[PDB]
Amino acid sequence: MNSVMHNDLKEVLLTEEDIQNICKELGAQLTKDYQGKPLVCVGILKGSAMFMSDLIKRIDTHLSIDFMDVSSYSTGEVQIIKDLGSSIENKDVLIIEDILETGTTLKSITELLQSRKVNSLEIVTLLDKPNRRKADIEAKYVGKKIPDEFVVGYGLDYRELYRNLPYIGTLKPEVY
Ligand SMILES: [Cl-]
Ligand SMILES: [Cl-]
Ligand SMILES: [Cl-]
Ligand code: NA
Repeated sequence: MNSVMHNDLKEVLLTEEDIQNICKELGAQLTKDYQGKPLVCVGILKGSAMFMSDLIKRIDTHLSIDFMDVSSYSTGEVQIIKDLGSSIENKDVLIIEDILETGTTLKSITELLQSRKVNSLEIVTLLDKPNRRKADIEAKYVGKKIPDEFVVGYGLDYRELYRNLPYIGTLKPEVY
């Protein structure tokens, strides 16, 4: 562990500027697609909150937000630790993820929300590791497909640390 935190990184994969550019570009597209619709943006705690927060700045249409907290009992079966606080019937739902990996938990969440009689349901993920997929799920909106290496920053943690970086990258191997 370095006193200076950026010194913990081996490589920066996405700078803050890169991430903000992705938010602007995805936000413009999402604005197009959801303008005038009853859009609810749903984040899955904890890490997705950083990306969501920046993404919704750039969605220039009315929307509400909500959050869920879920735990795997990956077996497809998911435990709801915090459910949505508001109804999604007749709403257009966008689940906002920091990273899509196996998809298993996310697939189960989409099945649940679909049962609530939404108008539509789509996923926007900042990062995608498609090689990791185990469930039959793909995001309509993807920021960047990345190598299957452990990354941290911008919501993504190691041992609960590093979610505060405004960029994303790989750690030196002496850190883990
Ligand atoms: Cl943020
Ligand atoms: Cl709404
Ligand atoms: Cl990772
Ligand atoms: Na933010």
